[PDB]
Amino acid sequence: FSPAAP
Amino acid sequence: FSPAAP
Amino acid sequence: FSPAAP
Amino acid sequence: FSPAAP
Amino acid sequence: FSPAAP
Amino acid sequence: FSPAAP
Amino acid sequence: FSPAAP
Amino acid sequence: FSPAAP
Amino acid sequence: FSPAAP
Amino acid sequence: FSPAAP
Amino acid sequence: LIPTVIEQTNRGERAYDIYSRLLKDRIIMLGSAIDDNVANSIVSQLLFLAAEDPEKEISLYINSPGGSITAGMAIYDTMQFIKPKVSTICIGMAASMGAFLLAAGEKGKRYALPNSEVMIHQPLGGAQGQATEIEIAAKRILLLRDKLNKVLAERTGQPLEVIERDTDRDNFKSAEEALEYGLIDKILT
Amino acid sequence: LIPTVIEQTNRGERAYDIYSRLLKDRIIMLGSAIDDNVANSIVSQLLFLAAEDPEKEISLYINSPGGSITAGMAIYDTMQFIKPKVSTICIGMAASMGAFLLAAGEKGKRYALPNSEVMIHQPLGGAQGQATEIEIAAKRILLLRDKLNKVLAERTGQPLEVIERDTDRDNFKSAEEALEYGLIDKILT
Amino acid sequence: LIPTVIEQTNRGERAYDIYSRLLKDRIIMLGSAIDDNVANSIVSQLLFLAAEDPEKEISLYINSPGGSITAGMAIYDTMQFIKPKVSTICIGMAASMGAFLLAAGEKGKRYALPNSEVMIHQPLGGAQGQATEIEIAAKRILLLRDKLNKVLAERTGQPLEVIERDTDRDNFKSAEEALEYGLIDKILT
Amino acid sequence: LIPTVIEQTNRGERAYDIYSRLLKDRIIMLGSAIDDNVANSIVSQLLFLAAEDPEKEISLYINSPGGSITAGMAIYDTMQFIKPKVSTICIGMAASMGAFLLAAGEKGKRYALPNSEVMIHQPLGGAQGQATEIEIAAKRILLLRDKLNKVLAERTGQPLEVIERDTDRDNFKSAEEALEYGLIDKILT
Amino acid sequence: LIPTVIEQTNRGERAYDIYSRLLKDRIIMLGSAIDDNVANSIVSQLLFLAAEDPEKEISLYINSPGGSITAGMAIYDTMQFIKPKVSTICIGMAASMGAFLLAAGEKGKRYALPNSEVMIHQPLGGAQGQATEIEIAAKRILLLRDKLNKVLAERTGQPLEVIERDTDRDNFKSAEEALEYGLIDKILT
Amino acid sequence: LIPTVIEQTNRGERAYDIYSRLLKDRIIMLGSAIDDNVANSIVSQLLFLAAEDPEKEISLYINSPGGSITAGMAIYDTMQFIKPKVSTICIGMAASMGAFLLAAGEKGKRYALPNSEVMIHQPLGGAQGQATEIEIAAKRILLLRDKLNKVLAERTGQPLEVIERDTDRDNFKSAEEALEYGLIDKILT
Amino acid sequence: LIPTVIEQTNRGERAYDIYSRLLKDRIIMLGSAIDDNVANSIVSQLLFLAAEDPEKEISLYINSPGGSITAGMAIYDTMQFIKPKVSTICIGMAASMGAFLLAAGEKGKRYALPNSEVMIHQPLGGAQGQATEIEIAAKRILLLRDKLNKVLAERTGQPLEVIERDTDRDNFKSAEEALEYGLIDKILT
Amino acid sequence: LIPTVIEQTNRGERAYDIYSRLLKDRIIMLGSAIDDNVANSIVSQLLFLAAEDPEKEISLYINSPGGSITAGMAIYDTMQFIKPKVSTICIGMAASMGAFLLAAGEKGKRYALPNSEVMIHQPLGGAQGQATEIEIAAKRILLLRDKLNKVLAERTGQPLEVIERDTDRDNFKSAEEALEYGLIDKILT
Amino acid sequence: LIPTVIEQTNRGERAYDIYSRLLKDRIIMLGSAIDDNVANSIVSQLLFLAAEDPEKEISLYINSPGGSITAGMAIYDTMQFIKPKVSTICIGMAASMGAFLLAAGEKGKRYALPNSEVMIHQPLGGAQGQATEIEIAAKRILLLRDKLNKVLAERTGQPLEVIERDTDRDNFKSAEEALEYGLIDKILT
Amino acid sequence: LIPTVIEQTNRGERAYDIYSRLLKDRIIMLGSAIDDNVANSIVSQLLFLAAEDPEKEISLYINSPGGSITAGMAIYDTMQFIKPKVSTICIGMAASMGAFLLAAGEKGKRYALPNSEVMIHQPLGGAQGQATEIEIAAKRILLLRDKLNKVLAERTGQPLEVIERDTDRDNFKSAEEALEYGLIDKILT
Repeated sequence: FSPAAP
Repeated sequence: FSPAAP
Repeated sequence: FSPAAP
Repeated sequence: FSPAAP
Repeated sequence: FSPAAP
Repeated sequence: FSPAAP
Repeated sequence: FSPAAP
Repeated sequence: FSPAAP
Repeated sequence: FSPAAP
Repeated sequence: FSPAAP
Repeated sequence: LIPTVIEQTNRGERAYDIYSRLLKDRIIMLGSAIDDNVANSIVSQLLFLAAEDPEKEISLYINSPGGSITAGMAIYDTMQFIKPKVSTICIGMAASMGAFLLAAGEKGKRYALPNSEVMIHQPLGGAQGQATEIEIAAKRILLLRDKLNKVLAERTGQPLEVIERDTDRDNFKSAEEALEYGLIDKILT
Repeated sequence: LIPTVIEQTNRGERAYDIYSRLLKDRIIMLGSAIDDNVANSIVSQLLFLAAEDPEKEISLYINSPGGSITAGMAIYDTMQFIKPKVSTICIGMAASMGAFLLAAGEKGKRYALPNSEVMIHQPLGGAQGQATEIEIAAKRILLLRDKLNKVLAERTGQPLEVIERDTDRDNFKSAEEALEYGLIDKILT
Repeated sequence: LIPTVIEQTNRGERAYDIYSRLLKDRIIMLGSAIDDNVANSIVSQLLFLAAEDPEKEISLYINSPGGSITAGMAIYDTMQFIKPKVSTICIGMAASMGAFLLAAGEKGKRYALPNSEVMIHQPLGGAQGQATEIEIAAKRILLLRDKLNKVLAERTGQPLEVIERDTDRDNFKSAEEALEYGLIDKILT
Repeated sequence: LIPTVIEQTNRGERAYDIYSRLLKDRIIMLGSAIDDNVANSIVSQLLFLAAEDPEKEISLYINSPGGSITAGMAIYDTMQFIKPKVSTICIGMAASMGAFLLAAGEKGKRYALPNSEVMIHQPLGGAQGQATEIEIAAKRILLLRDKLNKVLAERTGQPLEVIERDTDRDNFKSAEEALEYGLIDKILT
Repeated sequence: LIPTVIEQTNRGERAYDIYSRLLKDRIIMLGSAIDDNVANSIVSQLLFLAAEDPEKEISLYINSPGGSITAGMAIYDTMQFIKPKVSTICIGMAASMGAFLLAAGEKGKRYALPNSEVMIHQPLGGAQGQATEIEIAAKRILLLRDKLNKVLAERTGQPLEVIERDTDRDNFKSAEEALEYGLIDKILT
Repeated sequence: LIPTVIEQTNRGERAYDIYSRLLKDRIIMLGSAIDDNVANSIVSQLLFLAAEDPEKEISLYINSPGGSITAGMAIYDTMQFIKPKVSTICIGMAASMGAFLLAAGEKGKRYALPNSEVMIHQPLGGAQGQATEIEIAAKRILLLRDKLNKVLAERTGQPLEVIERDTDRDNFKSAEEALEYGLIDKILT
Repeated sequence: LIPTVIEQTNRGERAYDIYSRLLKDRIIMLGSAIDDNVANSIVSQLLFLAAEDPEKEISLYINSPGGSITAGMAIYDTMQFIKPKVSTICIGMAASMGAFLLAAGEKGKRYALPNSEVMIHQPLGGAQGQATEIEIAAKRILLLRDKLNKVLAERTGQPLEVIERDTDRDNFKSAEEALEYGLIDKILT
Repeated sequence: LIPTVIEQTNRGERAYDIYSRLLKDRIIMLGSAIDDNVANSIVSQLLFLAAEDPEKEISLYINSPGGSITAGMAIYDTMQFIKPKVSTICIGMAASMGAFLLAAGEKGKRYALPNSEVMIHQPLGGAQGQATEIEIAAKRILLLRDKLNKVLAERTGQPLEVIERDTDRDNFKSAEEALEYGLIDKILT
Repeated sequence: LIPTVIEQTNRGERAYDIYSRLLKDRIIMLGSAIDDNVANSIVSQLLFLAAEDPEKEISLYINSPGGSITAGMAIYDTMQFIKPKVSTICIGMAASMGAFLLAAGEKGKRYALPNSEVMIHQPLGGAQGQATEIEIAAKRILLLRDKLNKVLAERTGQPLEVIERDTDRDNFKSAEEALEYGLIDKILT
Repeated sequence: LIPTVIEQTNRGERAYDIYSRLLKDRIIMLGSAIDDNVANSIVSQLLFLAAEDPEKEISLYINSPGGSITAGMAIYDTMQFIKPKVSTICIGMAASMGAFLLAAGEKGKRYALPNSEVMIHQPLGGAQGQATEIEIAAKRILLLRDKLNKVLAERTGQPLEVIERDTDRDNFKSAEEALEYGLIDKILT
C-alpha cells in the first residue's frame, strides 16, 4: 500500500 | 377365545 | 415335579 | 422460628 | 448356624 | 451411646 | 473466458 | 540483540 | 552378521 | 563429550 | 400403564391387575422374547395350575419373535410331564421357537386366527478361539439341528428329508398353508 | 411382570407373589448367575426352612450359567451342615458350578429331565503386576483346581486321573451319558 | 427379587422380608463392600439390639471384599463399647477389613466353615500435588499401618516383627492354617 | 436394604424403618456430604423435636467428609436459636465442616471415640471471567476465612494468630491431641 | 431418606412425611432452583391454605440460588391477591429472585438470621438468529430490567437512580448492611 | 490430485501446478468459503500483480457459498485502492458475500454465464451474556446492515427503500433477472 | 494452496512462495491469533531484517482477533530496541492486542483503510485452588491492567481517568472515530 | 527419524536411507506384523534381487510377532521358486509364522543369536452365522492345521505324532533347545 | 508457515529456513515446553557449535512455560562442561525451569527486557500404590527440592533459609525486582 | 523443527540434518522408549559403522525410560559380536533397560555426568486365560528374572544374593553411589 507504506 | 379355548 | 421331588 | 414467625 | 452361633 | 449421649 | 475476460 | 548478545 | 551371513 | 568419548 | 380391575366373589372389592385375572381362568400369556427369566416364570405357573385341579384344560396364547434354545425345551418337557392337556393359539406372529411350541400342543387342539404368520428356520450361533475350540461348538450345534427335526417330523406327519430341505433359510407361511403342512388343526371364525 | 396369586387358609385373601408361594412348599429356585448377593439369600432361605421342621425334604431346582467359586462353596457347606435332606433337579442347563451342586445332592435323589445339558470345565482366572505377584495367584488357582477334582471323584465314583483328563476343555453331556458317568441317578418321565 | 415371609405370633399374618426376619433373632449380615452408607446402618442395628435386652448374644456373619479404613474402625469401636458379646463367622471370603473384624470377636467365639479363605495385606492409597502435600499423606498412611499391626498382635498372639514381615503383599490362608496363626478358635462340622 | 423394625407401645405392631426409630429417642444422624438438600432436612428435624418438649437433650452423631459452607452455617445458627441443649459425638471421621459443628456443641458435652480423626483446613474456591469479576470473589472468600477463625478461637480457647498459622494446609489430629487443642472435652470408654 | 413422623390427634397413629407436618402449621419451604414445576406447586399450596381460614398468617422460609423470571412473578402476584398476610425469612442464602420475594413480604415482617447473605444482580439472557430477531429480544430484556427496579425502589425506600447503579454486577450483602439498605426489618437472636 | 503442467519460454522445462499457470496470465480464483486465511492470500496476490505492470486488467472468477463480513470488505477496499481495473465473472454460484464483490467490479465489466444463480440476504449473528452485553452487539450488527445497503444502491441503481424490503429473507435470482435488477451488465454466449 | 511465484534477478528462475516474496520487500504479515509459536517467528524476522540495512523502513500489516498478553509485549519491546522505524496498517480487524501494536508504531506512520474496526477491552483470566492461591492471581492481573493503560495514555494523548472508564466492556470503533481518539494519524484513499 | 547416509562409488555424493543401503548388499528386513501390504513388498524385493545376479546368496533377518497365514505361504513358495539360496537369522523374537520361515531356509544356513526365543502354536480363527456356515469354516481351518505340520516334520526331522502333541498350546523355546528340536543348525558367537 | 530465506556467500543462492540462519550466527532458541525430545536437540546443538571454534560466545534466548526436571539438568550440566561461554536472555516469560537456566549463565552476562516476568516455585509430583511405594517417592522428591535450592543460593547470593521460605507458592517477579534478588545483571534499552 | 546444517569437505555445500552429522563422527543416540522399530535401526547403524573401519571406537549416549525386554537383548548381543569397542554415557536418566546397557560397555569406558539418576527393578508382565495358560507365563518370566541377575553380577562385581535382594522394588541411585555399586567407572568434569 504505496504511496507511502511502501 | 371361547367356544372352545376356553 | 411330584412324584417325587415333591 | 417462634417467637414470632410462628 | 446353631449349636452354637445361635 | 449411653451413659450419657443418651 | 476470452473474448473478453481475458 | 546486539550491542552485546551478539 | 559376517563371517558368514554375509 | 571429548576428552574422551570422543 | 396396564389397568386394574375390581372383582367381587362373595365379600367383594378385591383388585387385581389384568394379567392376574386371566390366570384365575387358566390362561398363560407369552408376549416377549424367550430368555431364562421368562421361562422360570412360565415353568412355575404351569406347576401351580396343575396342583389345585389336576384335570382341567390350560391355554398358552403365543405371540413371540423367538429366543434361546434351552429355555424352549425347558417348557416343551414340562408340558409333557404334567397330567392336564394344553392347547395353543397363535396371535399375530410365531417365530423360531414359538412355532416349536405351537406344534407341541395336544393333537386336535392347535388353533390359529385367519391372518397370522408362521416362520421356521435353522439355528444361529457363534464361535471363537483356536482350532480345537471350534471343532466342539460345530459338533454341538449340529446335534441340536438334528434333534429338533426329529420332533417336527412326528408332530406334523411329513418325512424327515423334507424338513431338512424345506427350512435351510427363512420360510414364512400363512394360516392356510400350515393347515396342509401339518402345524395346526383348525382356524377360528 | 411376574404375576400375583391369592391364597385362603382359614381367613382367606392373602396375596403372595409366585416365588414366595413355592417357598411355602419347601422349594428354592436358582435361575441366575451366581454372585455374592444371590448366595447370601439362598444361605438365609435354607436356614429359615431348617428351623420350623428339622425333618422335612428340600428341593433346589437349578438352571444357571455358572459364576463365582467362593459363593458356590458357601452353599455346598451349608447343605452339609443342616439336618434335613436336599434333592436337586436340572432344568435346561447346568454349567460350571451348577454341576458341582447337582452332584452334591443326597445319594439316590438327583434327578434330571430327558432333554438337558451338563457342562464341566476347569477354572478361569487373571493376574497382573510384577513377577512376585504372579507366582502367588498361579499357586492359589491350582489348589482350587485340585480341591474340586477330589470332591467329584468321591461323589461320582470315577478315579481321579480320569477327572484330570476328561475336563481340560469344555465337555458337554446329555442326560443319558451323565447317568453312566455318575453325576445323576434317575431321569423323569 | 428377595422373597417375603409370613409370620404368626398371636394375631398372625405379619409379612416381613427375609433380612428383617433374622434381625428378630439377633443376626446381622454384612455382604457388601464397606462404604460409609453401609456402616451407618450396622452401627444403628447394634445399638437398637443392645437396648431391649442388654444381656443376649449377637452374630455378624461376614462375607466381604473389603473397603474403607475409617468405616471399619467405626464398627470395631462400637463392638467394644456395648455390654453384650459379639461372635463372628466367615462365609466364603474375608478380605482386607473383614479379617480385622473376624479377629475382633470375643475370645472363644470366632468360627469358620471348612472351605473358606482369609486374606491380609497392607493399606493402599494415593497422593498428588506439590512436595509439601505428599510429605503429609505419606506420614498419615504409615501411622495407620502401625496402628493396625499393634491390634493384630494382641488379638492373635504373635509378636509384632512377624506381622510386619508376613503381610508385605497379598497373603491368602485357609481355615486350618488360620487356626494355628491365631485368627480363629474353631471350625464347624 | 436397611432393615425394618416392629414396635409395640399399647396397641402394638407399628413398623418403622431403623432411622425413624432413633428420631423417636431424640437422635439425628449426619452421614453424608453436606449439600443443600441434606441441610433442609436437618433444619426441619431440629425444629420438630424442639416443639413437643422444649426442655430435653438432643444428639447429632457426626460422620462426614465435609461439604458446602452456607449449609453448615444454616445449621450452626439453628442450633443456637432453639432452647434445648445439643451434644455432639464423632464416629470415624470429622472433616472440613463436621469439625466446625463438633466444636459448636454445648460446653461440657462434646464426646469422641478413642480411635477417630479430626481435620481442619482453609476453604477452597474458584473464579473465572475478566479482571473485575475476580477482584470480587477474592474479596468474598477472605471474609469467610476471617469469619470462621473468629469463632474457633472463642470455642476452643486458643488465640487467633495460632489458628491463622496452624491450618494453612491439611492438618490431621487424633482424639488425644484434640483434647489438648480444645475441640472436645471427653473420650468414651 | 427424609424420615417419617407419627401424630395422634384424637384417634392417633396417622403417619406423615416431615414436609407435610409443617404445612399443617401453615409453613411453606422453598429450597430449590425456581423452575416452572416448582412454582405450580407453591401457587397451589398458597390457595389451599387461604381457603380453610382466610385470616391466619403464612410463612415462606427461603433458601435458593435463583432461577427463572416468569415463575417468580407468578408467585409475587399470588401473594398480593390473597387476603392473609405473608412473612419471609432467609436461611443461609437468598440469590437473584429469592431476594425479590424476601422484600415482597409484609411491611414489618421480614426477618433474617445473623449470618446470612443477600445478592442482587441484573438479568442474564441469550439470543441468536438474524439481525431482526435480535432487535426484539434486546427490546424485551430491557423492559424486564426496568420493571424490577421500579418495584424495588418502593419496597426498600431508595431512589431509582441508586438501584440502576448499585447492581450492574454481582453485589453481595450481609444481614446488617441490608437492614440499612432496606431489604429487611429485623434480625433474630 | 490437481495435475502439473510443463512450460517452455526460452530455456524450457519449467513445471508449475495448474493454479500458478493462470496467475501468470493475471487470473485469480476464489473457490472456497471466505475466512481470514483465504483473504490474506488474495490481498497479497492483487498487490503483487499491480507492481510489475500497473496498467493491465485483472480477473477474479468467483464461485463461493459466502463467509465472514470483515474479510470481504478487506478485499472490497483493496480493489478500489489499486490503479488497474478488475473484472468479475460468476461460475455456478454467488452467495452472501460473493455477490457483494460481483457488483463491485468496474462499470461495464461484470459478466455471468447463462445458467447461474445469485443470492442476497441480510447478516446473521449471535450474542450471549447479560443485558448490557446484548445492547452492544445488537447495535453493531444494525450499523453493518445499514452500511452494505448504502453501497448496493449506488452500484446497482435502485433506491434504498427497495433494498431494505427486497432482501429480508433468502432471495434467489437467475442471470436474466439480475441483468434488470442491476447486478451485472452482460451474459456470455 | 497458496500459490508459488517465479523471479529472475540476474540468473533467473528462482521460485518462492508468496509470503517470502514480500519479506524480500521488507513486509511482515500477522494474520492469526497471537500465541507463543507465532511471536518467536516475528521476533526472528525483525532481527534478520535489521541486520542487512539498519536504516530502512519496515511494515507490519495487522489483521488479528487478539491473543496472549506476554507474546504481545515480547513484540512491543523488540520494536523499540531496534534502530529502524516501523509502520502499522489495519486491514479489516484489530482486536484486543492488535490495537496495542497499531498504536505502538512511529508517530506519523499509523494508517488504516476507510472501512475497518478497532476494539479495546480489559484482560480476561481465570483462577482456582484455595483462598491463598486466588489472592495472588487477582493481584497479578490488576498490575497488568494498570500497566497497559499507562502506555495507551502517552501514545494516544488522552488522560488516564478516561482510559480507565472508556474500556470497562467491549468498545468498537470505526476508522474516523479513532482518528479523533488518537489511535491513528491518517486514512488511505 | 531414521537417518540418511552418503555413499561415493565413482562420482560420489549419492544419498540413501539406511534401509536401502542394505538392500544394495543383498539383505532384506522383516520387522513388523505380517499383513498383505508387507508381503507384496518382500515378494517384489526377492524377484528384483534374483534378476541381476542369479547366483548370489540372500538373507532375511527376521524379528516379528506373527500375522496372517496366506501372506506367509506367499513367501514360503517364492523362496523355493527362485534359483539362489536364502539364509535366515533370528533377532530377539520369532513368533507364529516367523518360525515357519526360519525353518524354511537352506539346510546348513539357519542361524540364531545366543539369547533369543522361538514360539510355535496352532492357528486361531473365528466363525459366525448359521449352522451351515460354521461346518465350512471348521473344515477349512483343520486342513490348514494338517498342512503346516506336514512341512515341519520334514524340515526338522521329528515324526508327525510329536508335532501334533507338542504344540497344542503356546510353547516357548530358547536357542539351545531348538538346536536339538531341529529348527536351526548353528549359534553365533 | 515459517518463511524461507536466501543467502549468497560466494556462489550464492543457498536457501535456508529462518531458524537455521540464526544457528549460523551462534544462536539457539528455546520456545516450547521442555520434554525429552527437545532437550536431545539442544544438547546436540551445543556440542556441534563447540567443535568448529572452541572460543566464541553462544546465546540461548529463553521463552518457556517450564517442563520436566531431568531434561533441565541435562542442559545445566552440558553448559558447564564445554569451554565457551554462554549468555542468557529472557523474552516475555521464564517459568519453572527456564528461570533455573536464566540464572545458570555466565556471571556478568544475564540480560532481560524491561517488561518481562520471572516465576519460581517448588516441584510438583504424583504417587500411587501401597504404603511402601509412597515412602519412596516422597523421599526422592524432597532430595530434588533440596538440590535445586543449594544451586540458587550460590548463583544469586542470598542465603538458603530465604530460598526455602520465599518460594513455597507461585511467586511472580518483574525485571526490576529480580535485579535486586540477584537472578540477572542488566536490563536492555 | 530440528535444524539443518551445511558442511563443506572438498566440493562443499552438502546439507545434513543434525542427527546424521553426528553419525559421521561415530555417535549413536538413544532418546526414546525401546520398542521393536527403534532397535532395528540401532542394530543396522552398528553394523554399517563396523564395516568401513573395523578398528575405531563407538559411542551410544543413553537417555531413556526403558521399554521391552527382547529388543534390549537384541542390542546387548550385537554389541558383543562386533570387533570394535563401545563406550556408554548417561545423560539425565537411565531406567529399566538403559541401565542394563550402560553396564554392558567396555571395562574402563562407562561414563556419567555428575547429576544423573540410575534405576533398576524387576520385570513387569501380564497373564490371562485358564489355569494351564498361567502356569506357563509364570514359568517364563522367572527364567528372565534369573537370566538378567546372572549378567549384572559379573559386570558389576557384587555377588548374586545381593542383586536378588537389592532390587525387589524401585531403587534409585545417583552418580556417586553407582561408582561404588559398580555400574560405572568415572564421572565427567
